[PDB]
Amino acid sequence: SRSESSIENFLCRAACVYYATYTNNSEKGYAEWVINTRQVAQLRRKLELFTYLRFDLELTFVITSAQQPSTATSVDAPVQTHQIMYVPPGGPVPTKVTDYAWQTSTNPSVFWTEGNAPPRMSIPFISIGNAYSCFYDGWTGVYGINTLNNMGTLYMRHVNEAGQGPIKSTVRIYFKPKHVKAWVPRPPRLCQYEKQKNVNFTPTGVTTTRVGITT
Amino acid sequence: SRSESSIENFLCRAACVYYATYTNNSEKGYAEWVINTRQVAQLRRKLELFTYLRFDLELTFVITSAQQPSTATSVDAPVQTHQIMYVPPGGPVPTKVTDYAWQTSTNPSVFWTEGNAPPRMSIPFISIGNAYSCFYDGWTGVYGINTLNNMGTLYMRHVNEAGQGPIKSTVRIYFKPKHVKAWVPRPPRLCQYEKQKNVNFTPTGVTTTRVGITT
Amino acid sequence: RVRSITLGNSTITTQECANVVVGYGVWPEYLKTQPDVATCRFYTLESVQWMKNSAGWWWKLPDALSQMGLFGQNMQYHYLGRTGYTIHVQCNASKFHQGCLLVVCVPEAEMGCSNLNNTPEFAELSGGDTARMFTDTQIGETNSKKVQTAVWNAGMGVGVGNLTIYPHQWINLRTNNSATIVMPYINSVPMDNMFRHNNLTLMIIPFVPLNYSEGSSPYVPITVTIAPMCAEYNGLRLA
Amino acid sequence: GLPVMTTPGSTQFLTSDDFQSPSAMPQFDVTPEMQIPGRVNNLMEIAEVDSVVPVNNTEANVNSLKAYQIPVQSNSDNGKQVFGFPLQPGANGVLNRTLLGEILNYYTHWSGSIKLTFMFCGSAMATGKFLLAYSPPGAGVPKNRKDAMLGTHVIWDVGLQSSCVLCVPWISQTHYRYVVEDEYTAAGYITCWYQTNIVVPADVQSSCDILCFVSACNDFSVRMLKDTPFIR
Amino acid sequence: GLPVMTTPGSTQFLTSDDFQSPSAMPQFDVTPEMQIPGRVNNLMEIAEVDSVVPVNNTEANVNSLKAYQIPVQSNSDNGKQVFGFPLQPGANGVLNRTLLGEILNYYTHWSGSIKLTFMFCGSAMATGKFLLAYSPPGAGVPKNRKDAMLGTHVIWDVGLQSSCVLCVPWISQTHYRYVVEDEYTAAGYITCWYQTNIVVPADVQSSCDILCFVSACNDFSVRMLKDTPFIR
Amino acid sequence: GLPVMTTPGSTQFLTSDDFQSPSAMPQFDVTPEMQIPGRVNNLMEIAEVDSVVPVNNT
Repeated sequence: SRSESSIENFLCRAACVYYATYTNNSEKGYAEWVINTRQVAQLRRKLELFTYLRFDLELTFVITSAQQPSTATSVDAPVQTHQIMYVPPGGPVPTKVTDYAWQTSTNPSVFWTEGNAPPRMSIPFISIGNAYSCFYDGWTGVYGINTLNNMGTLYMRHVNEAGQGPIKSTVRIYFKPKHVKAWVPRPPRLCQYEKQKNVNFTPTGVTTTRVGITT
Repeated sequence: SRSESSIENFLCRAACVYYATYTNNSEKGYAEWVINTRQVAQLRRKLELFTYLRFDLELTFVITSAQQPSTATSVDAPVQTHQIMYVPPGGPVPTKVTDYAWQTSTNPSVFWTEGNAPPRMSIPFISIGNAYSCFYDGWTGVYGINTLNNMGTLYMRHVNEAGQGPIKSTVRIYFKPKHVKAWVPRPPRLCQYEKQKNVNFTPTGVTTTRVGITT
Repeated sequence: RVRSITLGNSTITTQECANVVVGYGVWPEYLKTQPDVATCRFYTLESVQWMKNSAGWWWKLPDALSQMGLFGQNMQYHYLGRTGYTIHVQCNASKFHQGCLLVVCVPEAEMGCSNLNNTPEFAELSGGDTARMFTDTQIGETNSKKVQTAVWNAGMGVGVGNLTIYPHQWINLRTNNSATIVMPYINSVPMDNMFRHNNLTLMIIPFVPLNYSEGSSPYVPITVTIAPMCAEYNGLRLA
Repeated sequence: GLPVMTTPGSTQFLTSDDFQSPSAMPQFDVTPEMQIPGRVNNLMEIAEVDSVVPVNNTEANVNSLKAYQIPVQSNSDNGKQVFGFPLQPGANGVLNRTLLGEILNYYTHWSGSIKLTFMFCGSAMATGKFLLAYSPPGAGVPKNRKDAMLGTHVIWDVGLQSSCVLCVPWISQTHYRYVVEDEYTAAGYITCWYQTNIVVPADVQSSCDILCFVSACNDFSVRMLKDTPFIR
Repeated sequence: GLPVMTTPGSTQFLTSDDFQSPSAMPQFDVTPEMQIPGRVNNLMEIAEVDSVVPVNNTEANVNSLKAYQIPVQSNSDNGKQVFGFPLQPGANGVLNRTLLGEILNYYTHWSGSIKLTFMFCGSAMATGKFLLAYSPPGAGVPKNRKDAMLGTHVIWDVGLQSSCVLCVPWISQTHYRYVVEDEYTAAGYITCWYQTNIVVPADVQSSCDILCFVSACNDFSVRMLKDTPFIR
Repeated sequence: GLPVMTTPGSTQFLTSDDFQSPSAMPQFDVTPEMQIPGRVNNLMEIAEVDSVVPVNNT
């Protein structure tokens, strides 16, 4: 039963990659995440077993809210609706809760209200190249960036206006590669990751040590 | 109509095996249960009619919440979302509500929000052996443990942050063996169960007594 | 009529028309790595003396043959193994003796301890070739690591009269004096370590106590003969 | 989307429901099943196995092997009753904790016949005759060997046979299934009497013992699974 | 509308679910796939690639290339052990971080055989004999060349062959799959001994080095993906 | 999943509805039906039986 060691069964697992909070009375109460696979070390190491990858994206959002302190004699906030906007690479990006970018028709968005099943959206392989690259030995100049790996950005905000009390919401983004194809195996990462942007490392031993060659 | 005395109709019944509570303002407000069939005497006795068993697991969770005392002038908590994580044998285990184990991608988890149908998950036969053993005459040393019967652990916690008042939730776990196969019948347990971990017993009479052999 | 059965360099005699109980309708067979046929021989353990006050005897299977020739040698040599058994139980009694015995082979006969918090030690759970005896009294809780050997619970917290669910044969002295139980390999894994796990436990419990008149022999010997069947172990060479 | 309507009971959790459920560990791949001897497909296979009946309850005996021993000895006067118990498999006490009784106490309704086997465990030189009488429900228990003989009975000669097997008949209120537990209802009895004394030679013990075995004989069935009353 | 009923678990998010999801960018049209060399379909293809084993852990060596070098030199007395390590691919330390070990540490259960290759990297004029012994699980490690020879072994003549390949057998508790990690369990060892001294001509260095390679040989398999313990 | 739309009256309980319902006791097995004399299929069979008229109310 070698089926569980296939590329699909190895990489097609949902994982929480990003976590953020946003309140509804700040003008800045919006969460953003540039989609990248280097956020989580465990997922980064599993993807870096290969050089070139091609996969689809399935995103599931777990949004929960919590009541913040207020002075109102009575608070009776209705059900909250949230907007999750996906900005494709090169699309307009918001800087405030009230911004035109939130209404761009070419920026697909999901409107979801609390109490239902969590929202879910899928993004396909959107690179002008033929595959994503986990390693790039060259310059774009910055070494090893390869801007052909841009996957877009996600934005989240409250749709409802603020009522008689603030509401703070937290969003958990779940990331799942689908229909994955991998090329050019590479040695597993041995040194601890130091920076999210580069492969920099501090030299470490090859393995754990024993007392002598004869144990 | 001997159909109701078959193994499937005898064992395929949902039963509440575990019950626990967890609050959302304690750092320790999480419920855990190591999956074992020795928790309930009635189910233990029915399974111990046989020596070797093979079955799938169907789990249904009945989660309810209750408002705890607070001093806030007004409490308007939104709908609560709960996380139920299944940790396969050998997987990482949490010790706090905020712990990495809650985000392990290989630990399947269910995110469920109150007001909907109760969540349900199914675990297959996950033993390296060919069947579970209800009795083991040997050592692993501890007598009669047979670590090949590990079925994993379940963990439960609030996803929402604490609001203006504490919320205490209780979870009822419902356990149902599916597609059961049994081998080597054994005599029904006669002495009362004394310990959950072993078969220890205190000697008791063979049956109830009458006045004389001629009634 | 008497039938003589020779296995290896050992031979025993049985009544030709003796009834054999096959364990679960399955004869011992080979795993569908390394077999041994020099083990295919009868191992006659020491005879025990059935008396008036006898409560019963039991032997854990792998352990009983741990100090017997090549079978024990194979047990310490190989790490893993599997085997079936053929058990002969014979009583030597006259027609002036009366009594009834239950001869039962219990798979995975996990036994309780007198102290509810502990577990029995290996010495109390098995005596190897020596037999372990049940007790018509209840072992006190003060005892720390002994088996609760009350017969009516059979050391398993069950009704002793319900042991007939396991492969068994009755020995009624007025009718028959021998029992033959053929036990296949029964486990949750294809092979197991023979030194840390006793697959089978043979039990002999007198339901009707031995009785006789003055002048008759005050004992009835019980002889147990065990012949491993289709034994095989793990290989020890390279690929 | 496709128009749908939710009927009553849509989001409910009925503990006896049978619905497809999502697998928490898809792509796990389970250990293949092996052929283990002694596969059980029905509890009634356990119910049809003979087990020893503790006829001699006699609370001084329930904590010993004497509970299964029915004493038999040479008595001066003849016609005494050896033993007797009601034929209630699941409520009485003698058949409560046997293999048949344990299975029955997991259900509320049951049907079928009871197979009773009696084994004489005296010396091979002992001879005698026993009268095993079956009283149908409604009819009272016999008070004498004569009354037992006038009813349904079997004369058992231990000098010729060591075992006797009786299959008591179903006989129920055209109910097919009847309650495992019962309330002051016609029960039906089985009793044994000394037809003759036990004849023994010199140097042979006259006092012997009888063993009783029970099991389901004819088309036995159960219904309405429940909780066993023997657990706390 | 059509009557429907929602079963338990209808609005839940199970992280292992496999459901159709709406596409955020329908009508995008993806770049056609090209033929890139080195397509990988299974991690076991990586597991079957030979990699250098750091036999000489020797913490003064783990931060150098000496970790892979097994010293061999002309010793006055014969029969010393050259090296030895337990055959635990995923827990010990020598096979932990190899290509095979890294793949294994992503799973909880594994099955199959280990292929060990030893390469002599001395001069072409050096000659000698080495005894490579395999101890099955349960059996203790050899203490002498004689004890090693009496067990499973191969006599390796560096004067005739520069490499020797051993495929250690599976041998597990009829479990088919066994735990990648382990606890004080029978391990099985591989050890090397000086059958003869290293014979060398004039102007040739007697001190040499041996390289060890590991890989999966027979039908290797893994189960129950998990998190690797090597990341923080 | 498959796209669906809930029409008005989806979660309502109409006392005259005719919908499949879950069985609380699946695997029970009912007592087989016997032939009882006097089976009634319609109330009009009762309506066609002669009965005595209380003409003298009085």
